[PDB]
Amino acid sequence: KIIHVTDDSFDTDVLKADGAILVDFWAEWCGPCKMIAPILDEIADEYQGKLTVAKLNIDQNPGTAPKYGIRGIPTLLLFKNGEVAATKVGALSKGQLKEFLDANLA
Repeated sequence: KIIHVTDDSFDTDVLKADGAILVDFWAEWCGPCKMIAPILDEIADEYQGKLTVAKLNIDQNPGTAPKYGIRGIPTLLLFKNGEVAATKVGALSKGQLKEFLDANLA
């Protein structure tokens, strides 16, 4: 359900994707990241059909993050039509994520 993205499949899975894609940039050592992982799993269920959730481990895929000016994690990028539509840095509750999503999905 949650796309496992890599440095090699980013361009095709995200840039050429047709729809709204939410990309989660994390790393095993990033606590705040591990804190919102459960929330993404649930968001994928509540937004099935109008949103696709993907995740990119920066340690294993150290190339993509820099091209998008990502200065730290956790950081979420909402791609729309092949381009960044909205950005969100830091951990957040279930509510803050839904409000952010509802407002930028319309």
